[PDB]
Amino acid sequence: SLDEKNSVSVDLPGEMKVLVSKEKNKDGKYDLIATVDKLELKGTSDKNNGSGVLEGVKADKCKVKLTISDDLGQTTLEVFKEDGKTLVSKKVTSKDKSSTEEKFNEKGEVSEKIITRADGTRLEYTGIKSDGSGKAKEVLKGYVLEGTLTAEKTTLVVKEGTVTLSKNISKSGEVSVELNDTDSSAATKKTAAWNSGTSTLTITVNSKKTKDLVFTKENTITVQQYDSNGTKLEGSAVEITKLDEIKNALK
Amino acid sequence: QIQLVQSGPELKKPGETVKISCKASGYTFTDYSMYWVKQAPGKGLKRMGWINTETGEPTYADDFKGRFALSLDTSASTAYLHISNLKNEDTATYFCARGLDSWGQGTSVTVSSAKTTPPSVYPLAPGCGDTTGSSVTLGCLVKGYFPESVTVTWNSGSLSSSVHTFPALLQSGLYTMSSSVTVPSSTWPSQTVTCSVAHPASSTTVDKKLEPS
Amino acid sequence: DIQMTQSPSSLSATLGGKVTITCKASQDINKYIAWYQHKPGKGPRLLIHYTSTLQPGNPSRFSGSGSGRDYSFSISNLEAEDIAIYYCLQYDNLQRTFGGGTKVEIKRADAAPTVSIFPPSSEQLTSGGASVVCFLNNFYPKDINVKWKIDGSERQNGVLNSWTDQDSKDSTYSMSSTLTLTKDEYERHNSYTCEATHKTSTSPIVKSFNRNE
Repeated sequence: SLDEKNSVSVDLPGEMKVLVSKEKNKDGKYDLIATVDKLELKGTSDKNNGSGVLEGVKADKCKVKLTISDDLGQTTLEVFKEDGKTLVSKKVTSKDKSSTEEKFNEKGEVSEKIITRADGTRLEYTGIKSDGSGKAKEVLKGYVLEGTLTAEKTTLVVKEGTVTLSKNISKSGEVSVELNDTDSSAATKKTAAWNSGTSTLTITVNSKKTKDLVFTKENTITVQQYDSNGTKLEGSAVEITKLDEIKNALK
Repeated sequence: QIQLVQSGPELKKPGETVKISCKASGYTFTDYSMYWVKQAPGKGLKRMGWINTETGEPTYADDFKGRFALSLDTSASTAYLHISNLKNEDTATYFCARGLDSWGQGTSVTVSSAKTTPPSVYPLAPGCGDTTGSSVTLGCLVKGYFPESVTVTWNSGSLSSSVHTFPALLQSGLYTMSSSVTVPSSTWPSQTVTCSVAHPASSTTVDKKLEPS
Repeated sequence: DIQMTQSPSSLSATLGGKVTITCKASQDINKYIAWYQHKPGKGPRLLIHYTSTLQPGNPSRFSGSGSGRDYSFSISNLEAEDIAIYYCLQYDNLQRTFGGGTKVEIKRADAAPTVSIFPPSSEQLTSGGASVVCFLNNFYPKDINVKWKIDGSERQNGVLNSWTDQDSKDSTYSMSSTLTLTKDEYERHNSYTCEATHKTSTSPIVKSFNRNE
């Protein structure tokens, strides 16, 4: 934000706007600014759009560093302590709506994290320890799955009676589902098999298929029953909109 | 509770047809397919086919195409296994099964041209010229019957506990089986011992007392 | 269909020991194997389902494990009554298939048979028949040889030798040996003897009787 005529204003993917420069600057490469959270902070870049960082200071003895990506679509709005090494915020938004905001502890170690997917679905971790473990939950449209986290993966659990469903997401985005029932009678014990190819879990009881639980790309879950003998799917897959519908499929 | 009970032992002539029934009770007949399994001597358990109990569609295993048929009577929660143009390869035991936890008791099918015949029962005793120790062994030879299955039961004083049932062998024509029992000398012959032989397909049932000599 | 190759096809173990049977499928079956115990004349009994879950009503001496295409099932602290034929079953598919089965037998200490001979009964002779019988009881191992001698000569045809199944208590075997002939032939001779050759001895146990006596 330098001038109306000079210092062009470009639309920044992250609900922000950085104003470049017209011709150029005094000693070096282009310059630019942008007002962030009622406390505009200026900085100087190299190119003519927003491909550069924006330094600054806080309203309460701290710092701020808007490290705008080189492609104009990945605001990395940092907010260091006051020295410029210890952090207290790090909400990295993106063009397609992606967004991963973090909060740290009294030593720059990440404490909390909240990943928001393009489609709005969220994945929030809290109480993150040094090892990488912590409380976790996923916000889907209509309900919320709770679970835990480890440097290895995230595990959302849904319990219904003696059956316990587990949705794992590798710290790489890979989804896989498991199902266990402590019941020992073949007549009633529920068991399942995950098909990574079709991304679906097929529940079986006493050798018979009962239902297909599909974990879609759009972060949703659908349920379809088989015919009475378990020889083929029947009807139409139905979208799960409530936590209870899930606990229902597990009965 | 849950149970699949099947029809009884069948004795057929080559080329005939047999229809085995399997009645389901204790669960909803329509919620499980229903499998049929062949148990031939020397072979283990082989799936013959299964039937969709909701629609009646039967699907057979490759070795069972043609002479075999699977049907059902939903109104009676009963499945049927049809075997036409019976061949000796068909004499075996057949089972129906549902889920993972139910099996009928199985039904034995014998393909033969031989005819139902009661058995002759001959007592088997020590014979003069033998030595008597604390215990004494006696028996019953059950000769010349058909088809299979006869039961031999002993009766005496004290605890026989030592009874042996020897499977039948096909002796040029008919079956011959044998049985023995050992009892203390104090209870025999000073007390009576008899073997009772029952042959169901014959409705006949003879009893013989073991006479010392 | 999916093949299940089960092994071994036969085992002989000692009481209190542990036995392991394995089953290999021709493709991943996602843990859908069940193991059954099949004792003679009864229907197959579910022991383990979903590769390792103990079906209620069975002792924990039975267990299973595995995944993919490779599975195993065990019986630890082997009991005298565990003899039976065991089977794996995959049910990942509607075309469920069985492994060939495994015969489990007890290996116990050697035991010599108790041999008893019996001349033909009065009733059979009356009918024109004559059968001489030898009972060789409660011995081990199963391998045994009986030789009949009529007046000193070996008679090898027309002999019916039948072995019982392994006893479920003492794990022994018993066998019945019947020499059948015509009353005429039986009268034409006087000495009837049966020679039992068994591992427990280098000298055969010999039982005989003369038609004289």
